[PDB]
Amino acid sequence: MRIIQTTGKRKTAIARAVIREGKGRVRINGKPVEIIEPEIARFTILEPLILAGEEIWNSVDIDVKVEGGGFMGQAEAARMAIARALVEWTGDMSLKEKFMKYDRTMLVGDPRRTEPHKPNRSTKGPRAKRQKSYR
Amino acid sequence: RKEFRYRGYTLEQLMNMSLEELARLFPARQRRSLKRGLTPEQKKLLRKIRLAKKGKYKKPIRTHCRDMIILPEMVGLTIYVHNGKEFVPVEIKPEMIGHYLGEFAPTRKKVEHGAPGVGATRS
Amino acid sequence: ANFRHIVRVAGVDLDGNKQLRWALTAIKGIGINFATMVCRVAGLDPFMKAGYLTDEQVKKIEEILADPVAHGIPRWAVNRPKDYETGRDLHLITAKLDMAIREDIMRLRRIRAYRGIRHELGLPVRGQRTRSNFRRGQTVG
Amino acid sequence: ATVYDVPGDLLVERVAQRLKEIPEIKPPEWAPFVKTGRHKERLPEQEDWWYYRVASILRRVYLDGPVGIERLRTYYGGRKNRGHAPEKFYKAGGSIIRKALQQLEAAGFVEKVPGKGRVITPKGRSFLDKIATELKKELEEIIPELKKY
Amino acid sequence: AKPLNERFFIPHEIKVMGRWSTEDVEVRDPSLKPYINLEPRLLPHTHGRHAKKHFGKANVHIVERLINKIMRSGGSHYKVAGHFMRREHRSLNSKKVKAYEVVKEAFKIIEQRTGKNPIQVLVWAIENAAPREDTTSVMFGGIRYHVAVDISPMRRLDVALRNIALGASAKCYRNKMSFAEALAEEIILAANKDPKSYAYSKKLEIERIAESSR
Amino acid sequence: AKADYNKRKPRKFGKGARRCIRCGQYGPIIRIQGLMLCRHCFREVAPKLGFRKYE
Amino acid sequence: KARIKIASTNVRSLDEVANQIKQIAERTGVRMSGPIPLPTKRIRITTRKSPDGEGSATFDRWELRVHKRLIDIEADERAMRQIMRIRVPEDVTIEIELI
RNA sequence: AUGCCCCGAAACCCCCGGGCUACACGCGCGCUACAAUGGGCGGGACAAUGGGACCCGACCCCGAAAGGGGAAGGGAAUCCCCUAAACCCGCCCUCAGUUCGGAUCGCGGGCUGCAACUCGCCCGCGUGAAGCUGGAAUCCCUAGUACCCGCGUGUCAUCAUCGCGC
Ligand SMILES: [Zn+2]
Repeated sequence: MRIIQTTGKRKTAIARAVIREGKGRVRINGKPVEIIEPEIARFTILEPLILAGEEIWNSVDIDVKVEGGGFMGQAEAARMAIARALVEWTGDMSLKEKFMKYDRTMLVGDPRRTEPHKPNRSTKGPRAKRQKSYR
Repeated sequence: RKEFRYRGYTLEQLMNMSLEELARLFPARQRRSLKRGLTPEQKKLLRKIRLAKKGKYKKPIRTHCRDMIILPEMVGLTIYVHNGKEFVPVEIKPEMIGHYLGEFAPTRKKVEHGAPGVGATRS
Repeated sequence: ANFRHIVRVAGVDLDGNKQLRWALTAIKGIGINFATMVCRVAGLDPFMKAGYLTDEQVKKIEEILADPVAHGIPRWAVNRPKDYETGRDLHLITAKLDMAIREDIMRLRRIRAYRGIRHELGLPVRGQRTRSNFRRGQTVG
Repeated sequence: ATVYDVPGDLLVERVAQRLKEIPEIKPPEWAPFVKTGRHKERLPEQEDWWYYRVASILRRVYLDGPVGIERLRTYYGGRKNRGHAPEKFYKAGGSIIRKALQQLEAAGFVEKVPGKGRVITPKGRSFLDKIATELKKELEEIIPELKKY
Repeated sequence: AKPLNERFFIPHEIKVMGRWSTEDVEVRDPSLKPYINLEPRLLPHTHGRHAKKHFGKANVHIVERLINKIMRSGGSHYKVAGHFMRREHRSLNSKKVKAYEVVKEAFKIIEQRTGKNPIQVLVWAIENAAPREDTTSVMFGGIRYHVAVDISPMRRLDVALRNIALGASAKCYRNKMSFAEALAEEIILAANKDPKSYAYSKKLEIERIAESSR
Repeated sequence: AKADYNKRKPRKFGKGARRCIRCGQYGPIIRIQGLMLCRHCFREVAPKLGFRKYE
Repeated sequence: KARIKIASTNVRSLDEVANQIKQIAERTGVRMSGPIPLPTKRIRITTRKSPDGEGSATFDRWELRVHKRLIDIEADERAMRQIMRIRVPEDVTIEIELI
């Protein structure tokens, strides 16, 4: 059967998604997406499928494995991987244009990463500094 | 005013008791110290105390062992404990059992503050 | 059943609109944990409202408080796990508790220990630093 | 259905309710007077927290098996209020976890793998999966999207 | 507490939070119309990505802007209702999930109380709380002079949203009322032009000061 | 006149159990990889030891 | 089979040794696994610049990087004889294991 | 490292004890809080940087906790520290110096160390002080930055409200 693999990266989270013909079952780390918590993360994961449509959602199966990051970085990585898998599977340039217009980050990764800390209260952050006394 | 008793035992019973039972009766710190054993200086001090109790030692007892734990067999004797400069006399009493010998030889003088100096405040 | 607005258990007036757990905490020497332990030993519901307690339940609480160790409460949950004189495991509440604490402090002062000196002077007793904190008096100079 | 198909908390509470019928699962004699970790401040407010903890430990053994006492302790630990000191993470106690695992083994739900920890027996796997199937069957009406799973 | 069908809500259409649509929401202020984004959006969370670009906030949904404004402490260097609101360890700072839940509950309360679209009520509140004139100092010659100036739509929207958030914080500060209820009450009062609303009171004060200065 | 005195007691721990191999200082000794060097001496011998300043 | 662990300070000497092993295996006629680059070990030490305490605190981050490669070569008389005949430069440490 | 001056049987070397930890007060940097944008209880999730030989120690058993006994593997992409918290769900509390706050004390149990009273750290029970948002004044920050939340390492036999990093 036709099986397509895609990858998504957000912060320190990496998601590998496998897409094949199925009955609309989308699982993240072996768990159904419908019982994903919190609601914000569930919506983040489910947005690309809703954009793609009910028929494409129901006529395909997606399995996503995400490692690293937090509960929001993992959701973003899974969303990007699912979007890329859907575009590659459908081969629909109109769908690709719709995804690009709605949110460019779904198809194009997020380069933003943590800035390394620097002295003068390094544990607080790169730019946070100790309070000045002056007297 | 009542007869002294430590964990339900009198002074005679404490004297007849061995080291292990005394360690059991003592708190955790003293029990651990007794289980680990006495230092050679503490052993020398204990030998001097035993000789004084037997009566073949009449000179005053002085020591630098501020970490020695008071035992019931040391009750009734005056021990001069070093406090940094002098050998402060301490008369051991039954209620003093289980306390460190250095708790009764203060090393710092009481502070009686005087007038603040020129640099004490922002003036 | 009969609901009493104010219930007196061990010389202390317990509230009627509060759960038994926090109601029992009004007695000096009884915290939330010990109150829960006493309720569980007595078989009373910790979450029931105080005031529904009957006389028999009150007496059961009194006898449990009188002898906690003998009633199943562990020996490591009492106020005095090893009494200085008797050597038994005792739990003291209110006047007995203040008397015991005062007696311990007085014994330290009588034997002239360092802790006794610190208690007499009112300065911190557990080896804290007094240069920048523990300032009770007013500004001088 | 499978444990992966249902929310964790609902399955844990249902398994805890079911476990009350097993004679082997019995709270210890010191259960009413203990805390569930040094980082905790007050005693549990359930009066039956032993069954909930046993069910949680059983689900953890099912999922992450083989697992051991120390790993379960660091799972069940948490943040502590240290007064004026900043908050810090601490591990949980070991007696509760050890007693729960021994009781589960006596009931026949888990077994020891030497040098590796404790794994779930087929009986325990079936015990979890039947309850998960019942929970999913109940949830299907409320959430029709779970029917396809 | 919450129903299971609500705890596991599964949307199927592109609409705000999966419950409310902005198709019928109307903005009658020409100044603020181009800067209130009401495009079809399901999740109001762009993870920033708009601070870099100048005038980048014009493409951010109004609900997300409200969530970001709510995600704060309330007061650090200024006083709202005559008090500081310095919440350090118990603030919503950097808690977008909590802000999202608060905003959702406030929208539900607004819908139940009014019977209209909560986004429409929010638009009305913003329109009625956006000031039109301010005062500022201009240095001509060798000294300064206080003169009245107009306010750009960007600053109008920013001030309206900040004032609404501050009023909600003040109403929810150290009272039995919750944050969501306070936000809903503030939005309803601002929409209804009631003077008790902090945003409307601040708008009136600013406009009066500007009129006096001019 | 005894040689038993003027000698240092062995110490398995504490600040006096470690000295810089170049100085003998008892202060900031670096024992990250058995270097046993002062924080001052490391600043001087890092290029010789091969350490560089990539960051 | 034989396992070769080569660790050095400079990637150029590491690559020279690896290329020597690759050429020796190519001429030798054995089945050799490619050079596996293990994660580089970066020893980092942060030290205060000033010898005294006066002035703003400044720090420098000295770093030492150690690169590691792994090679698997099927056992053979002349093969691993020539392998033990490797030049083994000074800055490279080589370990041979038989499994 | 080094010039001059000085001590040179002392200002040089070693050891026991004490002090650097005192305390009417003034000040700088922080931690904890003055609560519902919460406190407690049970349950459900998601990291990274680094370190490990008189060392990290899985796993088993004994304990209510601290902790104690045995012991696999690991000179390390192989084994361990290591199933973080903020976050989510259910219940109690409903604006109160309180189920907020956790200083200050009493009793008891442990760890390290030759030694824990001056002068260490940890746990159980008990008591429960100011504090209900802060004048003049003043500090940091422009994108994964600020805020909030934890973790690793340097010091280390034991001790982190600290520095450097994640
Ligand atoms: Zn040196």
